[PDB]
Amino acid sequence: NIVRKYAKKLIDWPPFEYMILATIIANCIVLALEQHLPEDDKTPMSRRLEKTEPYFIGIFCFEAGIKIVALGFIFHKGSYLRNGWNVMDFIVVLSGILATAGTHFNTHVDLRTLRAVRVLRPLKLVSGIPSLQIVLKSIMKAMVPLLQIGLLLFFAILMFAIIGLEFYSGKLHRACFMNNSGILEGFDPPHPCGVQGCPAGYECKDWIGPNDGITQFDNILFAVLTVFQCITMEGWTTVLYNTNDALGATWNWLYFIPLIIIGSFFVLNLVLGVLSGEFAKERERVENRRAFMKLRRQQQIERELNGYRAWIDKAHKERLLRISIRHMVKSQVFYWIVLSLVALNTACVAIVHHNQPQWLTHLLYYAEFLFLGLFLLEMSLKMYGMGPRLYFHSSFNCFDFGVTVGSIFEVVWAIFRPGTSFGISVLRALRLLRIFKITKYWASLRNLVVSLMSSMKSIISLLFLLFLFIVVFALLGMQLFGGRFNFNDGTPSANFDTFPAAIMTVFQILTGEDWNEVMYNGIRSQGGVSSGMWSAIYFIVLTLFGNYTLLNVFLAIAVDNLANAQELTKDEQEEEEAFNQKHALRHHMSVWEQRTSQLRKHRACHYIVNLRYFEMCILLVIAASSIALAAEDPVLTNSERNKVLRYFDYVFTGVFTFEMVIKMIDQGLWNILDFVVVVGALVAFALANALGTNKGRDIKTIKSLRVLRVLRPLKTIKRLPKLKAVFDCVVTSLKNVFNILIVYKLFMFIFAVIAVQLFKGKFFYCTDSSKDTEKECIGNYVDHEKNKMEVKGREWKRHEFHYDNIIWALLTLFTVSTGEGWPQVLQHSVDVTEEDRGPSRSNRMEMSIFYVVYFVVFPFFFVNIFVALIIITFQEQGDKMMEECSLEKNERACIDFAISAKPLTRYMPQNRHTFQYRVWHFVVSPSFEYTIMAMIALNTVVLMMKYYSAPCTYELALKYLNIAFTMVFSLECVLKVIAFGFLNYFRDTWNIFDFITVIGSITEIILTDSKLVNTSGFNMSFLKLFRAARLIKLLRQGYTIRILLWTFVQSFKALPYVCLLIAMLFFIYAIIGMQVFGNIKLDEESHINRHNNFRSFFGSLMLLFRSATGEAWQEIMLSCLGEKGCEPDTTAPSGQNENERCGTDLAYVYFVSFIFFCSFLMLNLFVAVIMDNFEYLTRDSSILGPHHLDEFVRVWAEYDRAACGRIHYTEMYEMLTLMSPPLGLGKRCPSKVAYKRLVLMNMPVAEDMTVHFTSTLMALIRTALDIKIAKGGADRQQLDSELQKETLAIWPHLSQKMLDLLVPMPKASDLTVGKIYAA
Ligand SMILES: CC(C)CCC[C@@H](C)[C@H]1CC[C@H]2[C@@H]3CC=C4C[C@@H](OC(=O)CCC(=O)O)CC[C@]4(C)[C@H]3CC[C@]12C
Ligand SMILES: CC(C)CCC[C@@H](C)[C@H]1CC[C@H]2[C@@H]3CC=C4C[C@@H](OC(=O)CCC(=O)O)CC[C@]4(C)[C@H]3CC[C@]12C
Ligand SMILES: CC(C)CCC[C@@H](C)[C@H]1CC[C@H]2[C@@H]3CC=C4C[C@@H](OC(=O)CCC(=O)O)CC[C@]4(C)[C@H]3CC[C@]12C
Ligand SMILES: CC(C)CCC[C@@H](C)[C@H]1CC[C@H]2[C@@H]3CC=C4C[C@@H](OC(=O)CCC(=O)O)CC[C@]4(C)[C@H]3CC[C@]12C
Ligand SMILES: CC(C)CCC[C@@H](C)[C@H]1CC[C@H]2[C@@H]3CC=C4C[C@@H](OC(=O)CCC(=O)O)CC[C@]4(C)[C@H]3CC[C@]12C
Ligand SMILES: CC(C)CCC[C@@H](C)[C@H]1CC[C@H]2[C@@H]3CC=C4C[C@@H](OC(=O)CCC(=O)O)CC[C@]4(C)[C@H]3CC[C@]12C
Ligand SMILES: CC(C)CCC[C@@H](C)[C@H]1CC[C@H]2[C@@H]3CC=C4C[C@@H](OC(=O)CCC(=O)O)CC[C@]4(C)[C@H]3CC[C@]12C
Ligand SMILES: CC(C)CCC[C@@H](C)[C@H]1CC[C@H]2[C@@H]3CC=C4C[C@@H](OC(=O)CCC(=O)O)CC[C@]4(C)[C@H]3CC[C@]12C
Ligand SMILES: CC(C)CCC[C@@H](C)[C@H]1CC[C@H]2[C@@H]3CC=C4C[C@@H](OC(=O)CCC(=O)O)CC[C@]4(C)[C@H]3CC[C@]12C
Ligand SMILES: CC1(C)O[C@@H]2[C@@H](CO[C@@]3(COS(N)(=O)=O)OC(C)(C)O[C@@H]23)O1
Ligand SMILES: CCCCCCCCCCCCCCCC
Ligand SMILES: CCCCCCCCCCCCCCCC
Ligand SMILES: CCCCCCCCCCCCCCCC
Ligand SMILES: [Ca+2]
Repeated sequence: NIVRKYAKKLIDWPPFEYMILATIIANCIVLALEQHLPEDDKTPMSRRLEKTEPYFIGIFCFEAGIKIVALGFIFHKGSYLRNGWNVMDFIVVLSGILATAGTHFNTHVDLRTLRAVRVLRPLKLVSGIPSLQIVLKSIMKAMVPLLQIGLLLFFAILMFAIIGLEFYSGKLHRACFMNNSGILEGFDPPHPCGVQGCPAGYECKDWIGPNDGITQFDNILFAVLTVFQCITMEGWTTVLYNTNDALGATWNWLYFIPLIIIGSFFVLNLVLGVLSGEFAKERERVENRRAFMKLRRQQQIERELNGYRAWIDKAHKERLLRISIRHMVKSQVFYWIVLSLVALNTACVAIVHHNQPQWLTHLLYYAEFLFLGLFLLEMSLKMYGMGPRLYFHSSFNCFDFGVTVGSIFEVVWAIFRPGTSFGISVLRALRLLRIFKITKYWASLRNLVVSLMSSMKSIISLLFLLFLFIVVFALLGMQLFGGRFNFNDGTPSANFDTFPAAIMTVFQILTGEDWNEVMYNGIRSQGGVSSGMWSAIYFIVLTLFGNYTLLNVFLAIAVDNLANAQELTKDEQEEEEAFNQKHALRHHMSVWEQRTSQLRKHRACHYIVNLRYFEMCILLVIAASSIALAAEDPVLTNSERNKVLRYFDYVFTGVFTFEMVIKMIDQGLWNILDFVVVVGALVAFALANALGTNKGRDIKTIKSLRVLRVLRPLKTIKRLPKLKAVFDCVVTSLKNVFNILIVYKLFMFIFAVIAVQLFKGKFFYCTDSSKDTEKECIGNYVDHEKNKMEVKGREWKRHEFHYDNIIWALLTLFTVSTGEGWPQVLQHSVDVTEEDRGPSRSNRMEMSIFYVVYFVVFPFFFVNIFVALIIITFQEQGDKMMEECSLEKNERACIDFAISAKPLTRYMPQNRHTFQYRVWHFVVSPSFEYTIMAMIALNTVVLMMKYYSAPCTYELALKYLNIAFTMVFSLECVLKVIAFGFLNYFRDTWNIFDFITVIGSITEIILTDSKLVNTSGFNMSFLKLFRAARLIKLLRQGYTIRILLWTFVQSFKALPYVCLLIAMLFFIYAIIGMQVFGNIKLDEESHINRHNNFRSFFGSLMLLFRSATGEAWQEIMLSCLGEKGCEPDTTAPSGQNENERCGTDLAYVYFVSFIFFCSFLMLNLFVAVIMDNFEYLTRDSSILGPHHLDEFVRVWAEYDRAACGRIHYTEMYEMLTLMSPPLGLGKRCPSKVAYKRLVLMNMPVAEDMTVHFTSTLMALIRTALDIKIAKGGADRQQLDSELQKETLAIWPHLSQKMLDLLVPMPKASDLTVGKIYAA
């Protein structure tokens, strides 16, 4: 079976690989055409197609046959299966052979599980095109570092699930149903019970869980799914509200806020940091520097070539008029005429709206033709007037020709199909980007476009892989859930029946927004909270490996193509401003640039205002005034508190004016903020004290000039010199991303204009689904669908987020960008028919293309462009210390913790008595520590084995297992105190943690039993935490999770003001919200509920956090708008029927801005952390950081136990000849290579020919990193003098005892431990 003379290996060749490539495309089309019907039903077309599967199976088994006979199978090394892709090729064809062997046995096996392998057939495209595999491998290569955030993530999910199991395990099963015996009612958002009982006339009956039983903490598997849902931030507030109802709203915020902060924000920070480190380390590989230099050289060629092409300045009608054309048609007044007339074109097509006055329709009708013809003329004048042959040589010239032909297309197609007019003539607004040519920002952007246009075969071949995996997951979802979504309510819009509706729900699940509800449908599809929950695993493996592989793809693209355009533009100013300006006669280098370059290298009276207690005693008043803002009651206008705080308002404005006046005295004429606040306070006080009446509706005047008070916290920014510095960092980041913010705004405007042309006037609907016009939608109608059959009135409405004016298009596209509620906008956009006609379900299903090209551009591409610009260009915060430690920088400087790490164990009993070497022995030499890690790994299981409604003995089984594990752990505790000593035990920061946990568990076991009455107004539940903290003991045996956590928490401790700006943002907006929307009448039908309201400071803080985490903020914005009801206020006799205006239309500004500020101020806090640890995140095995450097302590303590000496020299080559080679020799290099390393290390001697600890430490450090070392002689000592000067320059706190130790001064006369075996 090794028969040579194959003759089939020559058939694996040019043509029979381009036929397999076509059979696969045909097969993918066939799998696309299929439609899945609910119960054994089949469309005629699907029966038609089911008669092609044998053809494809035949061709694929033929491929297996020819490849197998022309190669080996397994035993041959280069055989068939030894390829990685051929094994899955073979599995797919195997299942093709098997699944078509059903009729023979009538499928008595009842597989229902083998044609689901067919969905892997699209991946055979990757197998057939290696140009796609070598992109896929690169992508999968960038995600290997992530498999420690995942373990960090799954730990957090587990740690918060255990806790959930303790606290909400069975407490979500009673709901408040209307008494109404027989027909129980309940709410539409069901209201749970607890000791918090039913409100008015409802009774507390049984209930399956919240989402038909799916969103509860019953098992551990139900808790690690609810908590995974909350971490993805989808519907985490519904869970928070359920547990608030079911238990009481006082402690639940402690579980769900740190679950979102730790699990959802901190994990984004880790993932961004890890990926950015990986991108810095991957841009410098040789095969990537090579392909970048190939781009920089070609940019040099073109840059000089255009300058040379400027030297072509040559000075009957073939030359008589065609000389003046090309003159004028390139003059600087012509560019400006064209660019000031395209700016009229894009203002003409941006004023179209719905119901535009009938004169505008005709005026703009003439305008399209006028401008189109004018651009035809001033395009031909470039083509017939300068030459078609050399016409396509400018990029935007090709682009303008394309837009002109497209506009001609649009005119014709509007003529022959009136209606849809998607109007590609706003694309000419792209020419406005040419305006940048007149600024200094042209290079930064032309280089970006050059770096994008070069790397386009690798962006397309990468979007194509995203598309293949979406197709595979769409077909898999069709298999699992195809036609099973026909519920008795009606099939949802997020189907899996047909292909265009499976693609657009896999797209939701990737963009991860409302994957919640799709998963609930896909669970009740296959059963319920029952046999059906095994399919919560398609929506987890697609909302994880999608929310993360799509930020590693779109961040790789945007960091690569933007670090390229930053290094391309650093080599213009480094030539045109540093080469010619010299030969024709650091320096603000960001953190990323530094790191990647390092990798590639491998009146008189008042002036006594100043009292040391004036600029610090006004700060206290600012703080007290800010806090007093928080305690206003928004609703009870004339309560006790509001009067007390009004007197405080007098006090505070008095202080602020008495200091503003003296400041203006000493300063004459950030302070404008002080001025505005004091002027507003004075004006409000004056015109409220004076009359208050006799001016039209001027209660709101004082109410609105008291919103200016919220600026009082802002006054601190100038006072605190470091808060001011962080604020300025935020502003300079905003200025960095401002040439791209404008390109973003321009592209978003173009999409908004297109969306207005496409959906204007079409977002209307009658409240009665049968009528579909404003003429018909009048009267009353019986509503059966509420299942109450009640007579309502027909109203003709718009949808709330429509696209009938460019302002409304911009707002409802911003809503799509933030992600919230875009599935509903897509649902409205497909169900669209004609102007002023009502919807028709899943009509015009192609308007979903607009909503994927949108996502590929704005939420995926530009947002990652912004993250990458802020990462790449981030300046070190404080660097004004002699050019940033000119000679010893991050890795050099920080590796000098040799001033530390002197100590060693010092824990051995050193008594050799009994217990001294008995217990402290037993403890060491694992036969005890392994057995105790086993008890940790089993106590982690008895915490996962809680569940609700257990049999009985299982419950006691758990109690006694807990007792046994607590007994073993308390034996841990008092078996190391007496083995390590009382003082030594409480000093390792993990022993005290274990002690706290064992004490907590012991007291829990005591308290839950008798001999202490469980009264005196105190609750014992929190002690369960001490039992669930034992799972943290699994983290101790980490050291790769622990290093990340320590590294990223340290850099949170070094930015105490970056997360004070976010607290101040939240404070300012919470106070504004309380003032403005504080007295909206709560309505459970709206989103100003009893849960979600601005009624209190902490309620508004929760509302703002809910919105920041992107949780239906759009509907809070809509339910805060004008004309809403109002609270009774129970303190006034007037304004009962009136002041039915207690909303406001500033909600749009209030929520569109916060979402832009909180999403920006968080980005900074992310980058400010990432760039803090950029040395850890770009650490490498080649390049030393402290990561390798602590191994030296281990090898020292074990192999030497020197204690400042006690080495002589044997320990040296007893050290270096074994341990890993970032420090030098290593095991495989005990040769003359080691000899020539040692001859570079030279350092003095001691009593027994010995040396010091840290002297050797610097010896290894400098001999590896090359930190100021010569080849010998007094040369190395003068270099050492330089090094000593540098060390004193960094650290003055080193005494000459320790300093001389670090600069051991090996004079030439004094022989070394290095020049002993050398000579
Ligand atoms: C220079 C370019 C890029 C921007 C120019 C701005 C316009 C595109 C914006 C500015 C304000 C907008 C207007 C703001 C308010 C309205 C009223 C509103 O129409 C109605 O009141 C409906 C009933 C009616 O037409 O009488 C929506 C269209 C319109 C004119 C908007 C159309 C688009 C306008 C003119
Ligand atoms: C949380 C505190 C310690 C932060 C620092 C600010 C405090 C020094 C002061 C500044 C203004 C003070 C407030 C000014 C006025 C009032 C009204 C005063 O009267 C009532 O509300 C009594 C109502 C009742 O009897 O129930 C109660 C304290 C309170 C809220 C004060 C609480 C303490 C505040 C916030
Ligand atoms: C400004 C930069 C980002 C250029 C990229 C934008 C355009 C290339 C995109 C924006 C939205 C897209 C459009 C949005 C949705 C549709 C509707 C879809 O259905 C139709 O309108 C045609 C059939 C019909 O409805 O009669 C056809 C593709 C089209 C025009 C899309 C084609 C590509 C468009 C114009
Ligand atoms: C019985 C199990 C299935 C219940 C749940 C606990 C597990 C997650 C246990 C099973 C065995 C345990 C492991 C047994 C031995 C080791 C080796 C050791 O791993 C190290 O990182 C060692 C130090 C190093 O080499 O850096 C200590 C942790 C670990 C992985 C243990 C971690 C916890 C594990 C994986
Ligand atoms: C890595 C390994 C060790 C996973 C850990 C296994 C156990 C710690 C977990 C995983 C599966 C869990 C089980 C999944 C489902 C069920 C069925 C369910 O029991 C019922 O019949 C409940 C009925 C009801 O609640 O009305 C809840 C307990 C139990 C056995 C769970 C108990 C805890 C189990 C065994
Ligand atoms: C070593 C630690 C970390 C885990 C040990 C797990 C198993 C060895 C044991 C411990 C408790 C046992 C459970 C204790 C009680 C019950 C209830 C029992 O059902 C009854 O109602 C009991 C009827 C009877 O026997 O009288 C069925 C077995 C079961 C689930 C046992 C199954 C086996 C379990 C899980
Ligand atoms: C019971 C199942 C369902 C989950 C149990 C909890 C896991 C999330 C925990 C238990 C043990 C933990 C592991 C214990 C030890 C290690 C080895 C450790 O690896 C290293 O640090 C590499 C060695 C080195 O470089 O020092 C860190 C990850 C890991 C797998 C830990 C990851 C998190 C684990 C798997
Ligand atoms: C559920 C998760 C998110 C919380 C777990 C707590 C961690 C944030 C903290 C708690 C205790 C910390 C540990 C406490 C002490 C040390 C020793 C310390 O060691 C070093 O400085 C480096 C090694 C050396 O040079 O000796 C810093 C890492 C480590 C393991 C810390 C790592 C980060 C830990 C695990
Ligand atoms: C990244 C972090 C460390 C920066 C600083 C914190 C901020 C992100 C802010 C914004 C959201 C704030 C939280 C928003 C919501 C709440 C609930 C709020 O709840 C209550 O006081 C009562 C219960 C209820 O909310 O109904 C208490 C403040 C708190 C935790 C806030 C604490 C401070 C937070 C986390
Ligand atoms: C680490 C980093 C930034 O991401 C990798 C890898 C090599 O370059 C990538 C970047 O994507 S692209 N098409 O803009 O070149 O291109 C591919 C080949 C897709 O892989 C990309 O660089
Ligand atoms: C040796 C190079 C190839 C590495 C092994 C094959 C990888 C590709 C096959 C598996 C792809 C994922 C299949 C599961 C569904 C997404
Ligand atoms: C030679 C062209 C000069 C262009 C100057 C402005 C460029 C602005 C950045 C363009 C980014 C395009 C991204 C489009 C969406 C994928
Ligand atoms: C990623 C690109 C594909 C996007 C798929 C969704 C749009 C599908 C457009 C064609 C819709 C045809 C509907 C036929 C009847 C269901
Ligand atoms: Ca959401």
